[PDB]
Amino acid sequence: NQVHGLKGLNSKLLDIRTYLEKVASGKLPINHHIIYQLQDVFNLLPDASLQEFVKAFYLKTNDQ
Amino acid sequence: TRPANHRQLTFEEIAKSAKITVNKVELLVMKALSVGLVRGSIDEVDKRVHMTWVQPRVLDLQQIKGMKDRLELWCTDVKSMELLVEHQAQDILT
Amino acid sequence: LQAAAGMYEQLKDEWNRKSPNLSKCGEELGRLKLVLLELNFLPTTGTKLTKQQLILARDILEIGAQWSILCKDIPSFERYMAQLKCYYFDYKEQLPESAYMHQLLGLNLLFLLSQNRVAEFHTELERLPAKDIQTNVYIKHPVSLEQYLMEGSYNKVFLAKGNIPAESYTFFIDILLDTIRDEIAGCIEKAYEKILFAEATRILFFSTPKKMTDYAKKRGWLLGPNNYYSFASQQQKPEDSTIPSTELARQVIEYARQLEMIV
Repeated sequence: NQVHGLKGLNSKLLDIRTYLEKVASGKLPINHHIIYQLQDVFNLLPDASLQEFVKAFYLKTNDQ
Repeated sequence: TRPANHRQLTFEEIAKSAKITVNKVELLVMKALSVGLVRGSIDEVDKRVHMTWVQPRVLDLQQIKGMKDRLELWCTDVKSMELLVEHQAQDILT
Repeated sequence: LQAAAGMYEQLKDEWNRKSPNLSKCGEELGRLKLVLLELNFLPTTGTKLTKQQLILARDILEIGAQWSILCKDIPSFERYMAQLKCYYFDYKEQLPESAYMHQLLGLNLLFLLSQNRVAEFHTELERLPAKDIQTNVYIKHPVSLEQYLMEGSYNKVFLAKGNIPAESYTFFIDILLDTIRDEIAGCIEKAYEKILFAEATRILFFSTPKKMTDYAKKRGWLLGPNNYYSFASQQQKPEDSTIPSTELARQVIEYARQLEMIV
């Protein structure tokens, strides 16, 4: 499921990207609502990444 | 203009684009968050303005152009990282 | 052996018994290289018979390596130094012992410190037993020098001693001082906040205060009539700090997938 998400995420970014070039030159009709929402993704920019770790399994195998 | 992957602007410019008494500045700054022109926080122990969100630029050809390049940079990050992680835990997949 | 005089017997005597003649040496340097065919035959084919032979063969070779320092031929010393490594211990016992084995070892050990082959000083040492018979008066300067340096002492890293033969020993004393000081100077850069003009001699292990100022333009230590080198140097050292996402012990993404895989 995780690798399926990752491929699924790459497919998503491309639909939006290809479309903006087309607006930029060679005009397609646009809406104010879609254009704003896309800008927001840049503006939201994450903060810092921390935590999560394990090691538990080696004891289980070892005792076994 | 200055934020778009940066997020700070200094507090200091606002007062230079106000030109009015100091007590009145706090009101203006706070009034802007409230109406929906901007989101964020103000930090006066660094005297800088941090914006979480900056309002999208009302329809222009320019607005569309700024977005496209940044997003293309990101597109390259997903593909690379996805393939990388897949090699390892090849066994776990099955 | 002893065989073919004038580059066997004569070579020995000019350093030792007689008075050094460099002019005579220069030509014998070419000659000496030819003689090595017979000489190094005694080590690396050793046997009980050859035990007397080995001593005699060593004298020409080692004095000739001592003379190479005196000719100012560093590559010729290195070629000969190398053959001599086999003589330090060879066979069950061949008798490494010579009267100039002690003189040869003094220059060898000093050469190693000067170069900053500190590792080589230790690695050759364990091989050396056959230097205990020689005793430490000439040896006492490199072993002691190394120890004091290790300790951090800057007033026991003497070059007073170690000039008791002094036919080729002075050369190592001059260079050792210069290499060691530089290292002491790096120490001080991190060590100490400000140096005026009058405590600099000892701390830097430099010769003069004048010199401390000279290097203060070269390594940009200077800030006023005294240095402020410590501030920048001291602050860099922490690296125990960890920035969001472990990348110190491999990047977090790759590490986290690896923990899963081991199962």
